Amino acid sequence: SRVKKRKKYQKAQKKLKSVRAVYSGGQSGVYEGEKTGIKKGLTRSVKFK
Amino acid sequence: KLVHDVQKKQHRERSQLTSRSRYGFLEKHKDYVKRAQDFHRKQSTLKV
Amino acid sequence: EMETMEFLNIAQHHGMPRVLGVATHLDLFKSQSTLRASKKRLKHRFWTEV
Amino acid sequence: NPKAFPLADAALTQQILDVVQQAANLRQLKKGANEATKTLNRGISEFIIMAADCEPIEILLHLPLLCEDKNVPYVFVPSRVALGRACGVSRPVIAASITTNDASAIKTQIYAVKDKIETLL
Amino acid sequence: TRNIPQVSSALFFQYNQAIKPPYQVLIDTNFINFSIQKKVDIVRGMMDCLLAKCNPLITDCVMAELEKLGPKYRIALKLARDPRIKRLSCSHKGTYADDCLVHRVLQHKCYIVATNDAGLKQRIRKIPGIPLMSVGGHAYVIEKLPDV
Amino acid sequence: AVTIRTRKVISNPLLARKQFVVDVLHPNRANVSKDELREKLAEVYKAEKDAVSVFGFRTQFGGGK
Amino acid sequence: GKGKPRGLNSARKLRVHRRNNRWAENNYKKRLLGTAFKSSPFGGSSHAKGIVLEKLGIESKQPNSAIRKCVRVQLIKNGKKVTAFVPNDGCLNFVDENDEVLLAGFIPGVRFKVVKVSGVSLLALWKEKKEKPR
Amino acid sequence: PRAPRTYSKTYSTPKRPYESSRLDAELKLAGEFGLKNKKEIYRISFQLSKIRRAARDLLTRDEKDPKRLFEGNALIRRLVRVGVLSEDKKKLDYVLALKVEDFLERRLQTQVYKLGLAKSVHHARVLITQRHIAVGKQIVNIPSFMVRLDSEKHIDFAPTSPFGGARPGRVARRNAARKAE
Amino acid sequence: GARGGAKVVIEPHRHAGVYIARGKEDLLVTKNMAPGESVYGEKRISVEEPPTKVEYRVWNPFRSKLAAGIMGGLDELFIAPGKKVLYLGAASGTSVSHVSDVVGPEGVVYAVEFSHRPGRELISMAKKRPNIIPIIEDARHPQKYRMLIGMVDCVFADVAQPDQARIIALNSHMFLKDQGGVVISIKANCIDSTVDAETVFAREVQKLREERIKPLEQLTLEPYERDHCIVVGRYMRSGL
Amino acid sequence: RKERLKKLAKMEE
Amino acid sequence: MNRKERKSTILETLMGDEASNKYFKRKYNEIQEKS
RNA sequence: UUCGGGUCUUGUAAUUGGAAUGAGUACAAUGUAAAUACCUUAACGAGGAACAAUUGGAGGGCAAGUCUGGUGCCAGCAGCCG
Ligand SMILES: Nc1nc2c(ncn2[C@@H]2O[C@H](COP(=O)(O)OP(=O)(O)OP(=O)(O)O)[C@@H](O)[C@H]2O)c(=O)[nH]1
Ligand SMILES: [Mg+2]
Ligand SMILES: [Mg+2]
Ligand SMILES: [Zn+2]
Repeated sequence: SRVKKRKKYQKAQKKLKSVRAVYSGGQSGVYEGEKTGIKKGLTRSVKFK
Repeated sequence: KLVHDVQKKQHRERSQLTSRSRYGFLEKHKDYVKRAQDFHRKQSTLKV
Repeated sequence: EMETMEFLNIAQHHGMPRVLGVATHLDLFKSQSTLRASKKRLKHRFWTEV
Repeated sequence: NPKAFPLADAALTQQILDVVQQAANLRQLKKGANEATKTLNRGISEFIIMAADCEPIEILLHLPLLCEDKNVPYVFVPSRVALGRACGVSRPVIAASITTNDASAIKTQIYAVKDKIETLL
Repeated sequence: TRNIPQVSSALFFQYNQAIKPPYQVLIDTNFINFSIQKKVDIVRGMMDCLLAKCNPLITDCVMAELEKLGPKYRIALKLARDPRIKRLSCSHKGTYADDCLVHRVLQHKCYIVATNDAGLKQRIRKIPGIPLMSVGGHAYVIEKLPDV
Repeated sequence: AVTIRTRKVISNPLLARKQFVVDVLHPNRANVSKDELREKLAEVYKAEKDAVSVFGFRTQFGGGK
Repeated sequence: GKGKPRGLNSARKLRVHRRNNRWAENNYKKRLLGTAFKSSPFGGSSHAKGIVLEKLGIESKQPNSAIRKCVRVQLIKNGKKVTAFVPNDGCLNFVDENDEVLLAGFIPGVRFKVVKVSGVSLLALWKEKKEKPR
Repeated sequence: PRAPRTYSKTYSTPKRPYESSRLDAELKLAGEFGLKNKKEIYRISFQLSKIRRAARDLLTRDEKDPKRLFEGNALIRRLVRVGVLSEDKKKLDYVLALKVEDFLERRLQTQVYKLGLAKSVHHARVLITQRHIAVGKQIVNIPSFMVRLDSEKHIDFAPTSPFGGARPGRVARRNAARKAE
Repeated sequence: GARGGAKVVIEPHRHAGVYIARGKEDLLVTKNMAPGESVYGEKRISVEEPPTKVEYRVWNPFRSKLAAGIMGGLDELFIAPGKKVLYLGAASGTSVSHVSDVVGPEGVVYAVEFSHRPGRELISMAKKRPNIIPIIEDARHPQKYRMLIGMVDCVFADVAQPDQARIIALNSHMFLKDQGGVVISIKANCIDSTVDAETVFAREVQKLREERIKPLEQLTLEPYERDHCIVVGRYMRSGL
Repeated sequence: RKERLKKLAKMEE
Repeated sequence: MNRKERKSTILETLMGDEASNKYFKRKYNEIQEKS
């Protein structure tokens, strides 16, 4: 059971990256830009009504 | 769920006879529904 | 052994009589711990057939 | 007013040197001004310790500038002979850096000293 | 420009890894009324339910509703004004309280919602990571709080 | 090497003896037999081996004592 | 008042009133007189012994139809005939006429299932972990 | 007959085991601390529930009450000794603020991982169960062992361990013998 | 990634004064007010336009929290060309220089700093940028520099202090226009490490409402930062 | 989507 | 980048990359075979 | 709910290394009234680490296969049987 839950948890950590942005230590090396691109027309801020 | 795994065994499809090899691939039901559907599209448009 | 299990299956299908297990050659065990484990495993396997 | 500022009192110096020794044992310590500088550039420094008796004091005055730009606490201890000894190395150390780790065994002890250094600044 | 709100970083999927003791609870108007009917003290009732210090909160919308209720609910208004209850300012025109509470939990994933309203409880249940407190039977009950 | 120590010594002239707890340190060794412990206790207490009785020895978890 | 005495010395009247009125609950009446198991499926037991009379669905065409899994059973305690379900059409082979079956609670109107045949679990037979003794 | 021996259950099943938030919390906990099953989490939750209920009852009592003083001081001292409660938070109010992770961080598995003797929590569990870890002079093979403040700095490889200065295990010397042959 | 002699396509962002450089990777870019030199060692992009050689600077989201705001998708920024901006917490020209680029020649930035050592680099950078007025003074006492600042369009606060809410309130009441913009960078550890970040973010929003500041949107700054958010509000001095 | 729809047909039914 | 590797256009640099050319040649052939 | 939308080191049905250890077996000692076991411990004891974890539940897919109905090619029931 310990090994089964270890594989379940590491799987969930992968999926969490596809649900929201996660901090992963920050910058490592020279800054090379946004690798997946910048979307000009999309906002992710939570708006107060 | 009272089924055994043996009951859910894969049944394998047969292929064209060697003597009939020059006529091409042996058509099966899943193949037929593709060309049956494609023909009906032409006939419906051709009727209109 | 195979012929012990073969008799039991013949008996199960033609009408089970009273079956009583007798274990022999238990003096050949050298350790008491291994002797008990063999008896337990042997008894419980016998309990599946009878 | 003096260049080496703030300088920790005797009581706080021992508490700081206690954390430095623990971080040395747990591989959470960067020794030397050059290594301390890199931690600031990478933003992995929890705070900086400097020696006020450095000869000359100017060879480590780039560190407070980097810290204040990055909002990293820093403090000066009176002796580099004592700082190097607590760092676990056989030579004097003029600057040391505690590396950031929220999964460390000495997390509570590190934050205790960090809170006091902010009060000092 | 299109807007898609970010998922809160306080959520590990359905688990709110931010809400930890001591708790902050948003009180609904009817929660106080049902609390009086069952003789359940708000601060003690919450401390018994969660075994922790709870910091109850009342918004301007909820306080306005309590005052509009009338003399019949005089007791509920006095309990709402206990100094241990802190107050949250509102910067929206309406005095409707159910929408006010739902917007706050959407903005911040740090509140427990205390309510008995059937309509509001379904709305809160759809929002992930929001524990839901209510008074039922003889004491308070909390649903979506794994630490209990 | 094997170390033998005695503690909580009570002189009991009602039964004409000395009673004590025995600690045996035996690093890198399974344990010490009662016979050899009796020999060494007879040596240290300056008594005949027939006058020494040892019992109730339990090895500590992890070994060595 | 509320229609009941409240005096500090009216405990006898309150007690005697409660004892008389407690017999109005059907649950209390059944519990005290030991008649709570008349409505039980098996007359107070969890399982029933039965005799396999005949298999109603053995001649139906469609496999694993609900009828194919039915068997007629005679309860041995009182002799009344009932219908029981077998887990699947494959398990129907282990059941044959004149065998003892153990029944348990479960085509509406069929409200029992067979759990043991000839003293052996059907699931054990279905999983090939035992042989039915004859 | 001989007098009865006392025993008790060390855990309890939660109120609603099937809540999605509970399952996700248990997933995160078991993964972060390398737990085997939900029963370990239930055990820790049971202990924490007892502690916090005791603190709640004591806080209900009047300050300077003899029972409050005596039992609250005992509870605070125990929690400080086991390392869960800090020295600067010696009040029952902070006892009510405790969480399961505070107790899980004191397990010997977590400490062995954090002190750097193991590369993960699972390597730490394997090291503990294989008799490689000593707390002071004592080999401890129990992963759920709760480390005290004083015991923290005494965790090391055991003298009998191949990693602690003894000879290599069977595998190493078997390989060496075959290589020499 | 974006190496030295690589070629990129420069197009405008949704925000005025902000640009995107396309390629295999994308970069956030602002036009250089002082061409020919970098402020903190960032990469620069040269374009030949009719021919004069215009320059651009790369905005690094890991160094600037405002850039981390742009990447995360902020809806409204009051920092735009032709606006006066009060920048509280201008350690050096790392992020003020980029804000100076966005406001442009016609706008100005009032860069307030307290510590003297970072202040020296702020003053040195401001000489190259005539639109930056460096104010080496404590933001807790806005009265000390009231002579130096006029009325301002937007207040940007990056002060990493426990009582930052008071500082933002004091400066807005004197210098910010009615319906003016407020942009706060909040770091939860600085204000209260004892509680979780979500509790801190909620508390700071409550203090802003107490100060006649209406919040409009909130954004958290992962993956660039941890336990950081930017709150954007409007200063409604008449009523909320 | 096709696999998804065939499952929506189930929950609708 | 080295001076010789630099090119006026983005595409001309992409042709220079040998790893890219090898992948495109392999991927292109597979698609044409399927076509 | 359709309309689609969000996000980025992920996947492998791929190869490969020598370290660890006790279930068990066992000199021995310890233990015991005598034993057995535990705690110790020489020598043995892992790659399918075949030294072969279980018990319930949900959902597919397949044939020159079978049964049933019918506004052709479908639907239903099902499929250890071609
Ligand atoms: N050591 C030991 N020897 C046994 C035991 N039971 C039988 N034997 C020996 O095994 C041998 C066979 O005994 P039998 O009585 O002839 O057994 P059997 O089943 O009749 O053998 P067959 O008739 O030849 O098939 C004899 O030498 C017995 O002494 C036992 O429990 N222990
Ligand atoms: Mg059994
Ligand atoms: Mg050993
Ligand atoms: Zn409101």
